[PDB]
Amino acid sequence: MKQYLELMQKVLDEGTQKNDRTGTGTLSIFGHQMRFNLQDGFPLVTTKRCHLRSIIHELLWFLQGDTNIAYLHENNVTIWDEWADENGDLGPVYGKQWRAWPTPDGRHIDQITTVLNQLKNDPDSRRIIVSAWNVGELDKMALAPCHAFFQFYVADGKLSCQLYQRSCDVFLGLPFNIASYALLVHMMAQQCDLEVGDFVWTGGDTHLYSNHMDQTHLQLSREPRPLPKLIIKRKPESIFDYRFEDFEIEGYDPHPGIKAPVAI
Amino acid sequence: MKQYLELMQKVLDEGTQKNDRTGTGTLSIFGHQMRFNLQDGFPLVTTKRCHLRSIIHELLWFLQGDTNIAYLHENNVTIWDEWADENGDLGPVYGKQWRAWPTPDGRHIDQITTVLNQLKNDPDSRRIIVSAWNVGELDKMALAPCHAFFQFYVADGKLSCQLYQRSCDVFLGLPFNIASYALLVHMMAQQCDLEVGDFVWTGGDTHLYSNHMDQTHLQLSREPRPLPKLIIKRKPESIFDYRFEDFEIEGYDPHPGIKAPVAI
Ligand SMILES: *C1=[C@@]2(F[C]2N2[C]([C][N]C3=[C][C]=C(C(=O)[N][C]([C][C]C([O])=O)C([O])=O)[C]=[C]3)[C][N]C3=C2C(=O)[N]C([N])=N3)C(=O)[N]C(=O)N1[C]1[C][C]([O])[C]([C]OP([O])([O])=O)O1
Ligand SMILES: *C1=[C@@]2(F[C]2N2[C]([C][N]C3=[C][C]=C(C(=O)[N][C]([C][C]C([O])=O)C([O])=O)[C]=[C]3)[C][N]C3=C2C(=O)[N]C([N])=N3)C(=O)[N]C(=O)N1[C]1[C][C]([O])[C]([C]OP([O])([O])=O)O1
Repeated sequence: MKQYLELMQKVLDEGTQKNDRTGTGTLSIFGHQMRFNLQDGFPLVTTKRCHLRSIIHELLWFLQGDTNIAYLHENNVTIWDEWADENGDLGPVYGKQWRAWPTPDGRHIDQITTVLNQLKNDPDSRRIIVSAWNVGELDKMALAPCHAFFQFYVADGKLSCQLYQRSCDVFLGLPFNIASYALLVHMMAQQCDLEVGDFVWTGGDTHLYSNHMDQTHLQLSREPRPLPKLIIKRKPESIFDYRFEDFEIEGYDPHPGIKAPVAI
Repeated sequence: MKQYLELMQKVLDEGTQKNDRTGTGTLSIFGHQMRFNLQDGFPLVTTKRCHLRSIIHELLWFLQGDTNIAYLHENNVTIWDEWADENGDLGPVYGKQWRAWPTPDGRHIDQITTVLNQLKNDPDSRRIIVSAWNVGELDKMALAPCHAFFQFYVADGKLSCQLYQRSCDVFLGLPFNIASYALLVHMMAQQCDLEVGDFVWTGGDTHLYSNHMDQTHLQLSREPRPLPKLIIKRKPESIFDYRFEDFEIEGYDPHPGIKAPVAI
């Protein structure tokens, strides 16, 4: 998509060489922001084929409050396999944090429910936020949250969401984080009788792994096609009730996929 | 500063009318990002004289993990007066979450110490963060962190910082926020022998309260001046050792101050 492709070119033009945890080495920039008007089309990358199945399944898994890959397996999604223990566990990652952030006083807060309630009774609130960034549990997580905190906003009968992504693998993670947050907005928007507004993505260390440079230049040589269109076929009783099947992406015609290795 | 006045103009030209919590009404935009090269001078508004002493103590108050305005008082700093209790407590706000995030099990994690250790031992790290957004203790705070979450980055011996500000008062709060974090980059940069890099500011709900329309217009017509320069007179032995006397500004020739009511 135009915005995505401009971020890539930005990394290349202004990125500095950095060593990283995975010992692979990156090209990184610090602080970026791009806006996607969800009414223009569904933000699914077209200059490379993306695997929607994996995208959706992962989010349904987040919303369930699950942190074990079994679910992901039953559905043939193996994007998290490498961080998973012998038992399929990832520790208190996203889904636990979103649905049951543990408080110091033996309580547990469901952040999605909270947000949902806020978008309905006090949408002018400047406190409509979900944080995966739970400092008391980071040491028990397979990996610390990449997409760590988000905030909603309603104005003119449109829901907007802004994401603060602390670390971003531009080639592999980014296309995934974008289509995912966008589908979240559409889902929230349906539950609250809002129209879709903007998805604004903000980044922390945004980088290209040193082993994704050729694939990067290949992609860039491609011209984006018209964005797909999301069609939700049902209105479940709760946000927690979507099924893989309620969702339909129309008009998706991307360039051929490009393989690249994930740094572990 | 040019970045600042442009944002002030943007709220006016595009903000949508919102009924806020204070009941004042505000002009609002969702999502904005500005960057400040700390190398080019300290980001202290010059189109209105800023109260540097309030900015400094507030900060030093934070680093101590103090949640009591007592200390703010002794230094004749009244900015947190209206939200404190009869005892002068605000609850586990900023100071408490920076210096002692209460874990579920009874421990406490010192996020500041952690960040120092990370900058000294693992600068390339992508998890260098401090969060004041402790979901479990939000109901205990007088008000929720406006400056929620921030993250440090190191590239080429330079230390950069990025702040996620969920709610922002362009007129009163903003200038205070920008110079407060800048000041921090500076004390961080020095205790860790790095050069200063960029200060990236990202906001959620960014607004101008409707009773600041005048002051805003008054301010929108002055020519920004050159930015001052920060001098750290001494190298304390630890970052919890700064003092007011240690900081000096130079070349701060501001336009005259502007008085404005605070929305409570
Ligand atoms: C981070 C995050 F959280 C991500 N991630 C994870 C996992 N996930 C995934 C994986 C893989 C993939 C793929 O491969 N894709 C492909 C295929 C599809 C199918 O097959 O289905 C395409 O697309 O083509 C996907 C997904 C964990 N880990 C990791 C990740 C990434 O991404 N990368 C890496 N290297 N690793 C998010 O969300 N995002 C992002 O971006 N991230 C990242 C950032 C960095 O780089 C990392 C982390 O680390 P630190 O250190 O920073 O912490 O990652
Ligand atoms: C939020 C925050 F946390 C701010 N803030 C606070 C306090 N601080 C302050 C106050 C006041 C001031 C003034 O006035 N200043 C002046 C003077 C100085 C002397 O005198 O000393 C000038 O500057 O001139 C300052 C400071 C708390 N509260 C509040 C505040 C503000 O600002 N505003 C209001 N209204 N209140 C931060 O940090 N930031 C921000 O921005 N904030 C804000 C945002 C909003 O608006 C609010 C909150 O609400 P929600 O709903 O969102 O939560 O705030």
